[PDB]
Parts: sequence; structure tokens; C-alpha cells
Amino acid sequence: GFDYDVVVVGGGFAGATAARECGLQGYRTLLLEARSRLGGRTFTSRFAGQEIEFGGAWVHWLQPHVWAEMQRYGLGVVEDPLTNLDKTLIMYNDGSVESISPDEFGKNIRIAFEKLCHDAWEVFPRPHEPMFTERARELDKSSVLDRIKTLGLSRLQQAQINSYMALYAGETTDKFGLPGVLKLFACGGWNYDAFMDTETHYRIQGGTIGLINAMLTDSGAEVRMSVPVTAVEQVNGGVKIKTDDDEIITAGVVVMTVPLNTYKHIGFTPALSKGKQRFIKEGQLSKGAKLYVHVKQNLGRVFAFADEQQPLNWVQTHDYSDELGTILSITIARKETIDVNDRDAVTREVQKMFPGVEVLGTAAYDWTADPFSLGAWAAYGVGQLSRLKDLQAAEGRILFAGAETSNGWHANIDGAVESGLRAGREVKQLLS
Amino acid sequence: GFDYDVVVVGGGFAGATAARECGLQGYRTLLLEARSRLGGRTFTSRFAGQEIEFGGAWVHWLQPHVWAEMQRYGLGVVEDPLTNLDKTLIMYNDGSVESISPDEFGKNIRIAFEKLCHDAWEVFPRPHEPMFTERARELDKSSVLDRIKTLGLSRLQQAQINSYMALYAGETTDKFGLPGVLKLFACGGWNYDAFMDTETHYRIQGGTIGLINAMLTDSGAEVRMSVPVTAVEQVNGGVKIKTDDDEIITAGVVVMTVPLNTYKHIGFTPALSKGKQRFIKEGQLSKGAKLYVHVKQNLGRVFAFADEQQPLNWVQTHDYSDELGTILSITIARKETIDVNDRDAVTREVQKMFPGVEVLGTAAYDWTADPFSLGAWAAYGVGQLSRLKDLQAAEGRILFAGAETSNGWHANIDGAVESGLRAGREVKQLLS
Ligand SMILES: Cc1cc2c(cc1C)N(C[C@H](O)[C@H](O)[C@H](O)COP(=O)(O)OP(=O)(O)OC[C@H]1O[C@@H](n3cnc4c(N)ncnc43)[C@H](O)[C@@H]1O)c1[nH]c(=O)[nH]c(=O)c1N2
Ligand SMILES: Cc1cc2c(cc1C)N(C[C@H](O)[C@H](O)[C@H](O)COP(=O)(O)OP(=O)(O)OC[C@H]1O[C@@H](n3cnc4c(N)ncnc43)[C@H](O)[C@@H]1O)c1[nH]c(=O)[nH]c(=O)c1N2
Ligand SMILES: CN1CCC=C1c1cccnc1
Repeated sequence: GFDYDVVVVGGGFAGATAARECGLQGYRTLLLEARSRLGGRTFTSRFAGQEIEFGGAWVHWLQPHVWAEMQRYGLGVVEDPLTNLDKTLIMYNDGSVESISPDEFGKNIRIAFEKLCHDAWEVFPRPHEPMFTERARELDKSSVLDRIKTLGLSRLQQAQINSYMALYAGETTDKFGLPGVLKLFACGGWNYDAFMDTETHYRIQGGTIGLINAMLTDSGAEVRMSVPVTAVEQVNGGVKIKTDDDEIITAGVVVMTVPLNTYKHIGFTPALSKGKQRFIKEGQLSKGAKLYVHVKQNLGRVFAFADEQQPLNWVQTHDYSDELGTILSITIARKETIDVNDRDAVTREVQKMFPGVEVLGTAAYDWTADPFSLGAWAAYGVGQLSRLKDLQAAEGRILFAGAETSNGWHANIDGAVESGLRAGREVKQLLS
Repeated sequence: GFDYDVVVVGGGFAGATAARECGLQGYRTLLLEARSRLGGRTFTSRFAGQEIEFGGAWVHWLQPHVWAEMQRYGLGVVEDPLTNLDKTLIMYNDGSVESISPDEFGKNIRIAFEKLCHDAWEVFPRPHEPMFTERARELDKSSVLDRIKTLGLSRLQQAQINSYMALYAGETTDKFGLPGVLKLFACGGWNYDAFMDTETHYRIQGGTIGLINAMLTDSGAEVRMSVPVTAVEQVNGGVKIKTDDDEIITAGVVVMTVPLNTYKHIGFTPALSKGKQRFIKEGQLSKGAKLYVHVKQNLGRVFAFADEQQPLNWVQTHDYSDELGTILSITIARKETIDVNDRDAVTREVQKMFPGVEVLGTAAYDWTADPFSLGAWAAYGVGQLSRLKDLQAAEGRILFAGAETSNGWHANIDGAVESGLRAGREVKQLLS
């Protein structure tokens, strides 16, 4: 006889999918989002008169769960084509900048990536069962750098692939779990071209927030915003949920979809299992930030990688024209390498790559400083993948979702949707 | 004020998915199945002490819609013994058998398939928008054989790829549309290994009928069996449905999911659009059958192609052991090439492929003789794909689904589920 059948904590894709499932099963469903907005680690905004993406945005048809949702709600794709590049750059750890032919750049990144993932089929014949093979468990003792060191790459190739893997980690590659990379590669059909097609090619028609709103409208759930959850208590065959306004909401079941790195901010009674607490203390690796830079010059279509000891790890032209100048889209692997809110430091770092340009504006999202993400995309450290079930496992009447908890595309919208579907099923099993 | 909000004609995957979508939206939903069983062109049965699939059986995680359903209902995969093969054979049109080392066999089929689909990337960059490129439309004037004739393949390679394509066509390859094959290959990540992994490697835990029953139970719809629909009339802002007896059912909308080849047996008032009538007159090509053979000997893990003038076109091990012997799963492209219900002829042909074996049992399903399939899986003839919209288009309050009508994995369970999701969306738009 509680206030709700199910309470979903978190308004990202995982929470929205869980809420849709529970609502269409007829449960009285409430969703609590801590921010004043939905989307979580997806966030569409505007800068310098244009639309920009501060978080995740890109999807693909090889990603099963989000593609099935797009079919359900009749959403197509929007191509970010990019076409030919006018300038490809690599910045080594020592700060030196080298201009390379786009063709040679692509050839070298392909050689390095295919060497890194040469054994994806043998290790992950079932990418959605990461622990299927013993080889996966054995390789979860190795870092991405451990493998890179064995590949006999050239200096250029090594710098390129290390920059790429530091981006995927949001951290230095010596800490990055190797098997998660192989597993993502395998999810893309064990093939370089197919996987690369998923990276930054297609966005959702009507936007991530469009799909989230469609799901939440379909769900019929009550949706309360700016209501952060601070504690969960299991009692009376149910749960009590406290907000930061000391309010109490009771329910038969609760689905947690908050990012792993934020669990520290929530009290649980009874305490969570030891394995879950190990995960909660560890966190996930990524410390990334996103930055858009409006410069006066028209630099055309540019792309640059910077290795892990430098700040501007992924740079690419968002838009360009003589009147506009250029908007640069920049992903920073580790926030600590640059103060994105300092225009003089940002300008110095940008000019290191593009001499003489004048910075007209900046717009940044520091995902590590946001208390409701405390980090960016999901990136497993060494040894974490093989314990992932400890995080996925239900704890009585508390269920757990989120992209970190997915088996497939765990650094993506698709993994969040997967975890939401699973959480819906688990709610149905508990409530019948 | 009709008897139901929505009536779904057909108890296959498309109908079950449409019924699940409609039921979870709260519509009063009825499902009419003409057979005494559910599953349609999937059929879970038993043979030689084991569970078998007489129709569609194999799925994959690169198939978005059915994989998402499997996640929703908590179903894993069941691996058939395709890896590490002990014997790979080719039987040419003349009946001669050539045994090849499994690696050489796989290498040659890969060479032939990727040569056939060398331009899949350029022609189908968006496999779920088949008419996206002009090249796809222009190639829809060509047959699979038209291209095979340009490839200069070796004898083994040509026989392998022609057997594969005659199986997928259910017909001789001179009639098989080229673009649909390129499009399926593209759906499989544009590479042979990944595509082949999606076709005959993994089955559903608990069976196709397990997933069908899960969806239909979730839907809450009424399910009436042995009720064939003979006519549909649009009247009074709804539709009237006549059965084979004196029953009449009124509804706000009806979703037709019966196989294309059976529409000839159904009257429509008003008559359907000219394009849809053209499709209904043409039909689709497939004349396939399925056959399971239990032999006393333990053959291990076997795989064989037979070209189109022979009956045992696709052979692979279902199960094997010293006590059991072997169960062979055999897919026949054209029923007319063998009397699957005559066990002595089946034994003769099996021994033609595997000399000296002793046949303990046979179990077959002739999909072309069933009046409610009149053919097998979906196989497009020349020129049909570029007109597929004519088949997809709603006709007032009648909606059309089924694997033939899907955009992606159209020869598969996944395409059926896709069409069911689409039909759900269209019903929601019509009824609100
Ligand atoms: C910069 C950047 C770039 C990318 C990506 C991420 C980022 C940060 N990703 C990943 C993608 O954005 C991500 O994997 C999913 O959006 C994760 O969504 P979840 O629902 O799992 O968590 P998410 O963080 O979205 O949802 C959690 C929700 O819970 C809320 N919350 C937290 N604590 C709470 C509390 N105590 N009480 C209540 N609510 C609370 C949060 O505010 C948030 O709304 C991506 N993906 C992709 O597919 N393509 C891409 O290109 C990228 N690139
Ligand atoms: C032997 C064989 C083998 C394979 C496959 C098919 C076959 C026949 N396929 C293809 C796959 O099985 C197929 O494409 C879909 O399951 C078709 O499902 P639909 O719902 O579109 O039609 P399907 O034919 O399944 O459903 C239509 C339903 O409508 C009913 N019906 C017909 N007329 C009616 C009437 N007048 N009134 C009422 N009901 C009526 C039928 O009885 C049937 O139940 C496959 N796929 C895959 O993914 N993996 C595989 O391995 C294979 N292999
Ligand atoms: C996997 N699909 C879909 C259409 C027909 C097949 C098939 C392939 C090989 C053997 N039997 C059936």
C-alpha cells in the first residue's frame, strides 16, 4: 500500500526506458531527476548561433536497443557528414605539432586500430556476454597500454592510437581496461569500417531529448525535476526514498540509474553488498570535458588528435564560414589538463595548434564538476569488467541500471537503453 | 463503437509484436490465427528426443528489433555447432561431391560472397533506407545471376555462392533480385563473417514459440485460433472482417500480417491500390522446405552446400554424440527437388551426400503446401525492392506488416518484428 509501484531515480536514457516499460505495464510510476533538465549525459544546447552537443548524441543501426526504439517512435537519422578534411594534425606528448596528409593519417589510424583489436573475435564471440570466454577474464588483467606496447607500431601510429584510447578512457591509457575496448569493437561486427561508422556519423532525428520525451510521454509516469535523491531504505516489503528537501516517497520497488560515480552521495540501508561497494568506491575512469571554441579565422575543415599529456585531445571543425570564422568541437580527456573556463589558457592551447587565431568565444561542459555525473562516459579500469555482474545484480527491492551496467555498448546511449529494458523486466518479476 | 479497437490477422512474429504494442497501449485487441497453432513461418516442434525449429530459428545481436525483444523478455542464445567444423562439402549440380578442408571452404565462400557484394558499401550505406542511393534502384534491374556471371569465379566458389543464393531465393538464382542480397549483407556490417554469423549460428532460448508466447501474454490480447480471415471491408469508419464460417468481427483498424503469397485468398472492399495488387499478384519467390534427419553414425560438426539442381542445399549439424548419432538440419531451396515426406528418397539423397550412413528418422515441413504460407521466407524477385513502398502503404484503416514489408532484415524474424513495431506506431497514430 505504498505511494507508487515503482520509483525511477534518474532522467537519462536508462531511467526513461525503465519508466516507459514500467508505465506500459500499468504500474503507478514516478521518475525523479536531480537536474532541472532531462537527458543526463546527453545535452543539446546552442553556441555562437548554432546547435551543439555537449554530451552523447550519436547512434547507429548496429546498436540494437536504441535502433529498436527509433523504429517504435518513427525516428530517422541525421548525418554529420564532414566529407573531406583540409588539415589533419597530431600533437605528441612533448607539445610538438605535426601536419599529416588526411590520407596518411587515416591509413595509420586504421593500421594501429586493427592491430589493437586483432583478436576481437576470439576473445568476444558474444560481445553481449563479455565473460563468455576465459581469454576475456585473463585479458582483464591487462591495460590498453600493456597491449599497445606489444604492437610494434610506428611513433605516429602509437601516438594516434594512444590519443584515441585516452579519449575512450577519459584517462591515461595505463589505467584503461583492455577488454572493454575489444568488446566494443566486437559489438560493431568485429570490423573496422562498420565500427568506425558508429562513432560520430548519425544523430537522432528530433534529438536525444526528443526520444526521451517520446518515451516518457508514452510511459504515463509522473516526472518530478530538481528532486535529487539522498537516501534509500528497504522496509515493510518496500522502499522509502528521501530527497534533499527531507521529503519521503514510498514504493514497492526503486530503479537506480544514476551514474556510478555519484553513488557516494546516497545513503543505503541496509548497506549494499560488498561487491557493489567496491564498485562504488572505485568509480569509473572517465574525467572528460567538452569545449566549443569560436575563433575569428575561417580554418576550414580540420581534425586533430593530441596525446594524453596534452589538453586538446580531440579537435574537429563543427562549422566554418568567412562570416562565422570557425567553431571547434573539442573533447578533453582529463579535465585537470586545462581550465576550460579560462579564456586565456584556452586561447594559448588553441594557438599551440592553430597559430595566430583569435578566440571570440567559448562554451564548455565539465562533466567531472557536475555533481550529478562526476565524470563522463563509461570507461572501465583494469579488472572491473570481469566483476561487472556485482554491479548489475539486484539488491533486494533496489534495482540498478545505467550504461555502466550494460553488457554491450556501455559507453553509449544504447547501453543505457539496454539496462532500462532489463530493469523493467526485473521490476515486473518482483511485482508480478 | 466496434467489437474491438484493433484486430491483428496473423499469429507470427509480426502479428505478435503488433498485438503486444497495441495491447500495452490499452487498446481492445484481438488476434486471429488461421492455423491451430501460433508461430506462422516459425514452428517449434520435437524430433528424435530434441527440440527443433521447422521454420525460422536463428537470430543475432546485430539484428536490432528481435535482440531488443530478447532483452525485454530475458532470453539468451543457444549455440548450434558451427564453429570448428569436422567436414565441409560441396555438391555440384551434376551430383559430384568435393570435400574441402574447412578453412579452405570458408576462405572460398568468403571470397565469392564478398566479390558478389563488393559494392555493398557504396550502394547501401543506409541498409534501412534501401532506395537511398540511385545505384540500388538501377541494380534492381539485375538478378543475382547477372552479377555472378561477371565475377570469373572458380568452380568451387561459383557453386558455393550459387547454392547460398538459391537457398536465400527459394528458387533458381536467375530469378533472384540482386539488391536485396546486397542490402542484407550491408545489414550484417558489410562483411561476410559477421553476416554469416547472423544466419545459422544462434537460436532463441526457450524457442521462437517461447518469444511469441511471451509477447502475446504480455499483450493481454484475446487470441482466437483456427479462425481464417477471408475478407475485409472498410465501412462505418472502421472495418468488418469475415471469417471462413458465419463469424463477422468489427474493429476500428485491422493489421494484416499474413504472408504476401496468401493475400490472393482474401477479398478487400474497397479494392487495394494498384501497386499493392501488383505485389499480391506477383508474390515472392521462395519455395523452400525444411528437413531434419537422424542418422545412427556420429558425423560430428558438418556443413555442406549443394547447388540449385540438387535437393540438400544447406546442411549443418543440429546435434551429435556417440549415443545419439547425428541430427542434420537441412534447408531445401525448392520443394520440387525432393519428396521430403518419402523417407526412402530422403535416405537415398542423404547417402548421396554421406555414403554409408543409416537413417533412423526424418521429419519435414513443406512450407509451399501449407495454404497459410504458400512459400517460405521472403525472397524478392527482380524489380520488387524498389517498389516495396507500394506494399508498405496503409490502405485507410487497414495496415500492412510482415517480414516482406520490412526495410532491414526482411528474410528474418527481425524484419517481422520491425514491421510489427511499425504497425503499432501506425495504429497509435490512427486511434490516438
Ligand atoms: C561528453 C560525452 C560524449 C559522449 C557521451 C557522453 C559524454 C558525457 N556518450 C555516452 C552517453 O551520453 C551515456 O552513455 C548515456 O547518456 C548514459 O545515460 P544513463 O541513463 O546511463 O546515465 P545519465 O547520466 O544520462 O542519467 C543519469 C541521470 O540521473 C540523474 N541523477 C544523478 N544523481 C541523481 C540523484 N542522486 N537523484 C536523482 N537523479 C540523479 C542525472 O542528473 C541524470 O539525469 C556518448 N554516447 C553515444 O551513444 N554517442 C556519443 O557520441 C557519446 N559521446
Ligand atoms: C523454413 C524457414 C526457415 C527460415 C525462415 C522461414 C522459413 C519458412 N526465416 C524467415 C522467417 O521465419 C520469416 O521471415 C518470418 O518469421 C515471417 O513472420 P511474419 O509474421 O512476417 O509472417 P508469418 O508467416 O510467420 O506469420 C503470418 C501468420 O498469418 C497467418 N495467416 C495466413 N493467412 C491467414 C488468414 N487468412 N487468416 C488468419 N491468419 C492467417 C499464418 O498462419 C501465420 O501464422 C528465417 N528467419 C530468421 O530470422 N532465421 C532463420 O533461420 C530463418 N529461416
Ligand atoms: C537465416 N535465414 C533467413 C532466411 C532463410 C535463412 C536460412 C539460411 C540458411 C539455412 N536455412 C535458412
